[PDB]
Amino acid sequence: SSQIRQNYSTEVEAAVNRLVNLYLRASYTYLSLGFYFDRDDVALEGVCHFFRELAEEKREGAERLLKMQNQRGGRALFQDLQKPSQDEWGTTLDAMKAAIVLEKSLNQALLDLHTLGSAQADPHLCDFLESHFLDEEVKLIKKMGDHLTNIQRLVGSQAGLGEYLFERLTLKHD
Amino acid sequence: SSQIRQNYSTEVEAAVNRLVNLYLRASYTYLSLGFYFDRDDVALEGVCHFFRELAEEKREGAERLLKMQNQRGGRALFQDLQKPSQDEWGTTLDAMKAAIVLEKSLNQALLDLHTLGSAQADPHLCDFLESHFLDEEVKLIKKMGDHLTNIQRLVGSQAGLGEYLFERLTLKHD
Amino acid sequence: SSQIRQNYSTEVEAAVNRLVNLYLRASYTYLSLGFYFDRDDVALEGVCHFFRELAEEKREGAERLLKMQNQRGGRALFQDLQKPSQDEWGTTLDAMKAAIVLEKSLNQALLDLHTLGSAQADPHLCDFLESHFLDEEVKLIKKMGDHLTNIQRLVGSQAGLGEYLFERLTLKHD
Amino acid sequence: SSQIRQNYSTEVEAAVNRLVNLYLRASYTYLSLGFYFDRDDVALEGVCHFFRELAEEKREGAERLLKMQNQRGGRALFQDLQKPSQDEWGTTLDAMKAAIVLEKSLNQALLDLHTLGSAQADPHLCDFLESHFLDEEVKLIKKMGDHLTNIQRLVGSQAGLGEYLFERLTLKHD
Ligand SMILES: [Cl-]
Ligand SMILES: [Cl-]
Ligand SMILES: [Cl-]
Ligand SMILES: [Cl-]
Ligand code: NA
Ligand code: NA
Ligand code: NA
Ligand code: NA
Repeated sequence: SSQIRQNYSTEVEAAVNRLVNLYLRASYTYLSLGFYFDRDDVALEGVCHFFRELAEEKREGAERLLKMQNQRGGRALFQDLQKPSQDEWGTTLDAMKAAIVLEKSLNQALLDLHTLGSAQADPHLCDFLESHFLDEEVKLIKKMGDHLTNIQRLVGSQAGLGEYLFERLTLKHD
Repeated sequence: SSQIRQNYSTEVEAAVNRLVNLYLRASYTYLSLGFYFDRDDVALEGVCHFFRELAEEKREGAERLLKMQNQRGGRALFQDLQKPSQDEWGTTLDAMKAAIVLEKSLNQALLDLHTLGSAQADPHLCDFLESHFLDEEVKLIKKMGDHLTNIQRLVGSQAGLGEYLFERLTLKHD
Repeated sequence: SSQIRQNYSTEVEAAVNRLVNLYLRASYTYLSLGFYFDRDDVALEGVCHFFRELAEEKREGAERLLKMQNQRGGRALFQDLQKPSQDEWGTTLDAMKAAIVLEKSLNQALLDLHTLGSAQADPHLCDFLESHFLDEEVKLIKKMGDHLTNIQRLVGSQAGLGEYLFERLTLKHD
Repeated sequence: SSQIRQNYSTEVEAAVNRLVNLYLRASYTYLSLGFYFDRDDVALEGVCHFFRELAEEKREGAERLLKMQNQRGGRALFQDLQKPSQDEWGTTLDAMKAAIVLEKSLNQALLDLHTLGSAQADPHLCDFLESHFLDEEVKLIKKMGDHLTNIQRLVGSQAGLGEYLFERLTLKHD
């Protein structure tokens, strides 16, 4: 059982398990986005790489949460991972909009857990989120917003040209 | 407008713009202090360098605030920068006293913004200040207090000798 | 007071202080331009970097003037720094037009100070401006004019595409 | 005679020869100052080195003038070098005062030659002085003024202590 647990509420323990589920769901969503942009009839390598890198990032955030759960003496509990919301993700613009929606949902879940931690007087939890999650999320949302603006600027009357150019000249590819 | 802004109050946005103004005013004050100590009739190179380095530090703090404003989806708004409070800054002791007064005013503005952020349940803001500003300010005020004590010890009956020695043996020069 | 001052008119001393104010105002204008292009709803990194680099250049020109003021035995006097003329800067084309207007105003202030120096038979002042300011300004205005022409060529019927391409393929970014 | 001389007035030629004499006189004055501070009953090594370095600098300025005279097709004419104004130079403060008097006299001779060159429409002469002499002189006078202020600050009630400290902690020695 637990010889180490101290100042770690059941409420936080459960909310940490839920947040793990959210991050793993987000990782799965990004795996799907990545492989969609690798289709031969989509073929935007930079976009594929962007989302594959995010899949890895979100899995790593879940892993950090799970490590912390054990450091505090809580017990990891895993639930089913729901499949992503779509099977096909449309244009790069559609995809980047869906991504920022997903990130704002994760960000709100971080803020909600921070609020709970604050209410439970759990400063280690609050510090953990501040130190490893909140700014990383703000930076990522800023990046996505920058991308959305550039994608939107490029639609013009020539959407295919713009989608190609964005992939070639903004996103990282081989 | 804003596709990214989340949990970022208008109150904090405005107070961040005011704090930018305060840091840029402080930078300007230190530019003036630096060039005063470079006058041929003042000629304390170490003192000049101390204050020139602080001008740069304060500008860099303003720049970090402005970067954060954009990361959060707020809008930078610039106001006039008032000129420094003095044209001539007296002795090294007078200057270092004015500097610690200025730093305590910046520190209180940091604390006030932290309080606002706390009241607005904005943990990213609170973390940002804690991580990049509050300890830097405490360390700087401690340094200035150490300097004031050594300057004061050196006045004795021989103020010019003491002011020379402090500049030569404590402050960094070529 | 002054044990060093020689052949340095009160008229030049005052005009040097005014020119410092102009360069610091220009630096502030460029800080504002830079952060505007870093907004998530503007998001032109190359444009942001261009103007941030100019902010630094103009501050450095002010610092050189202030160093010279002290070398000559004049007294630096600082005035309020008025806020930039706009809070939002429009398109890259609008911004680059505003920049060349600002540079031509600085250039005329340089020429005016040169004329004063000439009239005061102050060859050190005249040399100083020729050696550190006049050609730097001519080169910068030429660069801006080259940029304006390329920006203008790119508007065509597809303004967003052109603004993206200019930022990606002419301006320096990561 | 002269196959090369072009746009080089007899007035400038003669004034260049006079300026050579002035620089060589100044060099001789600094040789005397240097050896005075090397006396066993004066013994301020840093002060000795300061003035010995200036002797070399002034000789080098004379040599540059003589090189230029020949480049223009004028004829070097040498006159007697009057001995320095004093045999003993008093305190470091007395010496540094005499040095700034001497430098302001050289500086005025530079400005006077510039005026003549301007009146003779001799832009190569004017450029030569601006490029190799006027700023070097301004920088040197600023340095001397900085030194005088520090020396003066150190007199206090304890002149010998202050003169030692200045030599040890400001001036370059082994
Ligand atoms: Cl489902
Ligand atoms: Cl004011
Ligand atoms: Cl204004
Ligand atoms: Cl004689
Ligand atoms: Na909270
Ligand atoms: Na607080
Ligand atoms: Na002119
Ligand atoms: Na002249």
